[PDB]
Amino acid sequence: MNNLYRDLAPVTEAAWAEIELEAARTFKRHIAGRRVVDVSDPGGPVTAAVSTGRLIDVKAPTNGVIAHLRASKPLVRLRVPFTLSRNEIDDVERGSKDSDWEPVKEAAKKLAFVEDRTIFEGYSAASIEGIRSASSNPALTLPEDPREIPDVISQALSELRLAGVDGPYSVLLSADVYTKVSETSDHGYPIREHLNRLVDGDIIWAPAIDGAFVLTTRGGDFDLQLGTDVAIGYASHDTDTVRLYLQETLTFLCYTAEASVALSH
Amino acid sequence: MNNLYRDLAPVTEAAWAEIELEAARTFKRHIAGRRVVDVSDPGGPVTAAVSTGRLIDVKAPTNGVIAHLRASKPLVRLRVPFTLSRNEIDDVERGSKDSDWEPVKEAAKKLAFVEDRTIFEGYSAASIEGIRSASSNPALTLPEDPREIPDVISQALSELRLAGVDGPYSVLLSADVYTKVSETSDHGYPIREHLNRLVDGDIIWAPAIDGAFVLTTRGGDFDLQLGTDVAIGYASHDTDTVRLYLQETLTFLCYTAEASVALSH
Amino acid sequence: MNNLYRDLAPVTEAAWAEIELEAARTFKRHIAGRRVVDVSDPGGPVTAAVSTGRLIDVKAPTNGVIAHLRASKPLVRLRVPFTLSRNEIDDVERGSKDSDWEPVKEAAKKLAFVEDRTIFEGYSAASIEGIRSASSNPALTLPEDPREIPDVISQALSELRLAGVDGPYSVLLSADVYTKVSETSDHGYPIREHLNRLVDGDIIWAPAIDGAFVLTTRGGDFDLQLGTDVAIGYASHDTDTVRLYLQETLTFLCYTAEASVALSH
Repeated sequence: MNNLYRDLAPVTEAAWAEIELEAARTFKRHIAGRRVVDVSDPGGPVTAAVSTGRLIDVKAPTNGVIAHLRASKPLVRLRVPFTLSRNEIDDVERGSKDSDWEPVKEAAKKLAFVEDRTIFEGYSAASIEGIRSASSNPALTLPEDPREIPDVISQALSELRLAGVDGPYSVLLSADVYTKVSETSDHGYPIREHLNRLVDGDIIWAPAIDGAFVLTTRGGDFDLQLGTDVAIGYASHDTDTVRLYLQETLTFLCYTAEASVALSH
Repeated sequence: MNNLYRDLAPVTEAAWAEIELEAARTFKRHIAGRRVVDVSDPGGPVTAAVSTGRLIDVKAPTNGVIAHLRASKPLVRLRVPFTLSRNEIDDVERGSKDSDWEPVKEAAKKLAFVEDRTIFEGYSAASIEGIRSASSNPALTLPEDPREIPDVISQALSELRLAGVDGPYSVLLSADVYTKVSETSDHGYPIREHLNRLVDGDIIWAPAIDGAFVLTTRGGDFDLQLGTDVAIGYASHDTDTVRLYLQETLTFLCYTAEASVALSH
Repeated sequence: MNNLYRDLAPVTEAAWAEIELEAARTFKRHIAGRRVVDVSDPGGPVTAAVSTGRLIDVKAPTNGVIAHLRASKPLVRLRVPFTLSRNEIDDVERGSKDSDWEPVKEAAKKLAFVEDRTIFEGYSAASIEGIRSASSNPALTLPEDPREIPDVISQALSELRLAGVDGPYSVLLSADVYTKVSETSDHGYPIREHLNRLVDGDIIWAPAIDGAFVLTTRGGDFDLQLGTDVAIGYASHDTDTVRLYLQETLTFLCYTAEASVALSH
């Protein structure tokens, strides 16, 4: 067995298939970051750091010796525990199709939110700079009126053009901004369609982020490094409940500072 | 023979084909519910209940014995009798093509209305909770002005987005609401087209329901269980008329409470 | 895995084989009901109810609609927990052949007693009518003197003959009555042999029932429906003991009211 200790969990095979399906579905729906960044293959469990290729000056060991430390970025392992009713698990073999997988959905939504907020806003404790912090283009303010959203977005499209950047540009919106441009309409279309006319990429719902992000998806600018992708593991169990977790280990690198514009309220 | 006792009816083969065609056509046109919910294969005549996979605590038979009743949902058999003129039946072999099949059409419309109102509004006596009652998302009020319909509908699309739900969303409208958004026009399109721009699913005419319903059609959320699909059976006959019926047996299950928004006036 | 969670139990393979053998043996010995009634194949875990094929009038949904609920019988799941010493379990791999399986035997005897008392005396909370309650033939009183038992039994054989019933008749006795007709002797035979001469079926020891039952085993009159047969499942464990359970889910149907005579003291 492995670190998931999956065979020790009192979960049947059919219940496991339903839990895997629910977690994978809810996660994909709430991920916006993997649609725009380069996603590496999983390095594996032993992978601990990503080389940046830079060098750090250290106090010379002896006379005439020049020493340099190799710089690297550590992976962070992110774990979201959740708790399942054993009655709901037992219902699945009897043929129930409405078993309560709400904790699985909440854990997948929380893991997806962490991953997206780590990619776009950073996680300083894990030495990850967000796309918002690593952007060299000027930051823009989103207006109160949703009918004035496409104007400011177009100004962001000016900045990537002034930065000398090609590629399909894509706009990612926070859930508040996505709702505002979805529910306001002008001439038989919502403002989301007006945003769709400005770019050759995609208007992407990004419920974890704040503000908005416009960026190129030409490739090679944004890199998500995975040691291991999302997995479900077993912690402990009692007569009534099974404690499990969702787990993934990653770091994020931004190679190109001028490939994005961040917007705030 | 079977319970339809079809060979006992004084109905010719050509008349039977015309009656089957008329009933099937009028039924499909008036069904909205089967277009959005999962529809099972017919279980058969012996099928009486659907297992939910839950357990009900009962008074212990003896000391040290723990007993539980299996929970289930009963099927309901729905029968709509109708009456045909025997002269109209006899006209069909002579080559008439305008035989009065209005009672067949009224029976098919009434059966379709019952089935749709059972799926969406429930039938408490049959222990069926409607989609409106089983929805956990907040209920919305439809405005008087049809030009303000797409706004509220978009708010419903916000709620499924706040519920963490994917899939093609579909909007079902009552006949009053469908007529209101069909006959009012803005900038060369009716408001029904404005509703069509908001979703990747379908604006569906639902003449049996009240208000409106917005919901996902990703699958696995709404389940209609059929023991036997719609069939035409023979009751009795006299010199002038044949009494027949339309009959179907079903139950409805909603597994996912947050997959729908109900709207009312 | 399944709902038994059998691989989570700290029970070795040899100990499992001994426990299965002990439980199966003690159960068969104490079952009288399955020898006389029709026993269905196991429906499976999803099976929750048995259709009776009857209809229940419900308040009409709308005008001109006739509604009927399908009638059914719910299954009941019967669970008997028991507790095993872990030292006795560990003794089995070392080659012990006298490991204390008394709790397994007591659980199997209690499960068998419940099943037989449910078949013959009913379980009202599970909507099961016993054979004694569902019998339309008159009830008889068993005499105090065991030498007068065969007389009354013969009167019961008159009643099934007056009911117009064929087939091998079988007599089931309570443990008190079986002991009384076993230990009293007349002319070199116990009274049990005198009972054996009256029928072409079998004198059956039935320690769970009260009184006596005479009935035909021609088939199709008494039906035991099993969702799942007897299984051993794992609940929880500590350093000293393993808590397990015996479990079976069933209902009982009597189709033929005149196929039996019940006797009481």
